[PDB]
Amino acid sequence: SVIKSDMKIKLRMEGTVNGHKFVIEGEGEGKPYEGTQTMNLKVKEGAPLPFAYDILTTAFNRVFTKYPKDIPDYFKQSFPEGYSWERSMTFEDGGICTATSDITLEGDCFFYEIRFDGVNFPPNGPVMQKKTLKWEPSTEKMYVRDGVLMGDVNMALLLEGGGHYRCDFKTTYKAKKGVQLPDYHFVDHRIEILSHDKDYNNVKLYEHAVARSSLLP
Amino acid sequence: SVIKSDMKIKLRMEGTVNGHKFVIEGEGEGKPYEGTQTMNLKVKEGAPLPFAYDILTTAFNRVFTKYPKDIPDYFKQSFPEGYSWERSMTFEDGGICTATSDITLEGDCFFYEIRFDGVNFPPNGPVMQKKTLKWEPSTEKMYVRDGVLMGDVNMALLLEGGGHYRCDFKTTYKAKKGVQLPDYHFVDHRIEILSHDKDYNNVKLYEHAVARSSLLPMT
Amino acid sequence: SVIKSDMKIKLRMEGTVNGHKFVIEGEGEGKPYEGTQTMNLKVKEGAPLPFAYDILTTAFNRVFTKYPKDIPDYFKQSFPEGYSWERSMTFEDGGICTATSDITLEGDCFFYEIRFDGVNFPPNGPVMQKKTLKWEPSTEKMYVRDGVLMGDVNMALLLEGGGHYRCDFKTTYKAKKGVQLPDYHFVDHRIEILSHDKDYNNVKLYEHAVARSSLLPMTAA
Amino acid sequence: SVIKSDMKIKLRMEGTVNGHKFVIEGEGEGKPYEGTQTMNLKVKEGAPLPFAYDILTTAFNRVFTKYPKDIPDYFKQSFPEGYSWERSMTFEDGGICTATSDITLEGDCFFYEIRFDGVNFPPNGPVMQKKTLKWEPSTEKMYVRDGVLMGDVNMALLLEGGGHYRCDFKTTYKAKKGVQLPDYHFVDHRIEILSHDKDYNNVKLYEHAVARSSLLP
Ligand SMILES: [Mg+2]
Repeated sequence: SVIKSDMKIKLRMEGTVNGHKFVIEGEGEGKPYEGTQTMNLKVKEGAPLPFAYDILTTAFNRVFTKYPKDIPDYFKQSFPEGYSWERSMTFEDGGICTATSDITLEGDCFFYEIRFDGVNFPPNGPVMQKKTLKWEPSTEKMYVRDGVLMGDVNMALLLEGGGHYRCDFKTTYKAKKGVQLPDYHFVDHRIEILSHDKDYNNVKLYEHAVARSSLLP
Repeated sequence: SVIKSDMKIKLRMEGTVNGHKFVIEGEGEGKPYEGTQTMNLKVKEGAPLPFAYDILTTAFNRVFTKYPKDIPDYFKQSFPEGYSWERSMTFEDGGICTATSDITLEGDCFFYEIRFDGVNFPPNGPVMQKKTLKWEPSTEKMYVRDGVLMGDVNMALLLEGGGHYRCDFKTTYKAKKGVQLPDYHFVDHRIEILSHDKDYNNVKLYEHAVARSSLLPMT
Repeated sequence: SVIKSDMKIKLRMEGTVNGHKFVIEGEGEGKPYEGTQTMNLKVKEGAPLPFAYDILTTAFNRVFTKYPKDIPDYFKQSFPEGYSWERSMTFEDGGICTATSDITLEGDCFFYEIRFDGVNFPPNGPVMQKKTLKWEPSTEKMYVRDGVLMGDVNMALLLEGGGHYRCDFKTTYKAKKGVQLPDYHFVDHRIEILSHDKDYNNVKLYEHAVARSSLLPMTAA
Repeated sequence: SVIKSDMKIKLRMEGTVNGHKFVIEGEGEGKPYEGTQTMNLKVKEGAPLPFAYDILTTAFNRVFTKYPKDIPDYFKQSFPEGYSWERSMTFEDGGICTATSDITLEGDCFFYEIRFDGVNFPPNGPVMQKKTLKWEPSTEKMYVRDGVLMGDVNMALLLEGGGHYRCDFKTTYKAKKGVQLPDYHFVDHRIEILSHDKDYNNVKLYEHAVARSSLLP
């Protein structure tokens, strides 16, 4: 395969949140077969970001997912050609984000071209007031729909004041060639900001993801 | 505990779907600490049901969930007084159900009084055309909200033609006495109709549920 | 037809809101061709109701709508056989209600058999804390879907401290015989509680409703 | 007033739908106090557009709304400084769009900078299969929320062969400076494509919009 034990990542995101423009670039590396990865992200335009950086992090590649032998791996099979994805993020207080990403591979390095746009966040809500601490770990439900792979996941941001703030993700993952389609299955995730500086101009970001069937008979 | 290794279940559900009235009664048993249970369900009014039986099954008790010792068990803690739950089920084609249940305990038997109402199902959709095969297994996200326990789950019905039909559950679980609240956690489920007669006047239904933290290591 | 200029109403609602059971019976009258009606409602069980009465009022009959002659009147055409409706009410804070009504006619009097169930209202929200003042007037968008009539309306409750609390209605209206179906149109409403007693055991309720096309002219050459 | 009886319009939209990039430029004119306007739109990049042009048209300025004297006009009051808006468009089959516009005034001419992104449209649905005929006329519900103006509208596209395809709009309108805020009210609209060429590289577009209270005593 062109997917090796260790692979590098480069990316650029451009976007808006509540009309505020920004650009972020990143570089990282990961272990596609272990489902782990780390990257460093740098704000290039739009500092200081006026919103919770956490809304961005899941937009910064299901290639980095440990897939068991008995579940077809839609993402790794898609290379060398690659894949794109499209996502809606519906927050419980009316905020809506769309995001798209085009994922290509050159040599040992993936490149992501990412667009992110967020609208209708309440001005005193947790996103515009930067009151989030982290996403909780999650379980994404993966199923085929109209020839492509869909993923839906109930996400939750733990808040400073205590309690959680909910967001529902719907993602369409689109391979650029024929791949073996998996049956309905699950991808468990844990994403974390490992470190960051004031105003999140520099962020180190980590994700662990593992695919599985039900644990139950 | 008043909750023993083996417990019985008695229930009654009254409801409507697409304006069609029905009553179902049930009796069963399970193992609260294993997270398993089986029951037999009988349609008493409204036979033959004109909609997919699968929309009802998850309304027919989180007491039947294996909880590890390091996650507080909101449900078992609530007894003998017990608890109620409230649920919305939002289907991707505009169909919406509400369901409520009040769960009490007398001796070795739980009793559920269930209400179920479904509206705005498309006439040619998989519910009214009875084109569902089963629910997929699931993972429900449990979290405290305004002093009680909430659960959200992305559910999917596998269809006869292949492909899936999606529904989003939001449930509030309300203990009738103060209990130790758990941190954010997960409940994995598998619900299965084991057997049924031609028009689902008789149904044997099984659920296995286990609570957990993330399977992924911390850091 | 069997729809007269003055007609009577009787009803019974049974329901729950956040698990609290109640029963309400009503009697009233209205003018089907004017789109106006008034009724008196009495709590029979569940008093004092622990939630905002306003969430129930739109459940307490589109026969009471003034329809111009050039828009087919789905509702009046459905009698004598009648019709039923099904509704979801999705509030912006996660509260959700379902409501169903079977509407029959005997002599000069309609009877409505109504079910109403509301779940997941936040305990400190405006519904459970009774902080609503009224519904704003509205415009419902009416369109045929799969052989029956659907109505979607963006509704808003005016709140005590100022500001609004939003709810989206989707209603399916189902005639019990074949009727002439209308093109896409609008129904304007204003529903108001005219009077009530302390705990809303006795409520007098009014609705005015008028159907129309767009007020804006069609494009021409 | 800097808002005159006749005013001009110039705009640029950049965006994506289903991952497909495009750029459209427009010029027009209208009558702010009468609530009418017409414009000509040209596809600059991304031709031929692979999706229903109708999804774009409501993104191409509530300044063009007839306002009665007894309802504060949030939009005309915002000039000369101007205003922005943010919108989510939630279609009944899972397609979701975000759009944002920044609206400025130079001389007799309004300038819009528009971004539009649409995701998760089903490949055989009416948007990707171009089965839409027009938007129906509508009534938008306008209300203050957290100090800015919100508009929610139930929209419907008339489809080929009959029937409708529904979309729910939520828009936040944000004046750059403080303006007198209006009570709950309504804006009626009718938007129409007057003419277009093969693949909609050139489109002439019209809207009429009038604000009002309820017609019922
Ligand atoms: Mg407000």
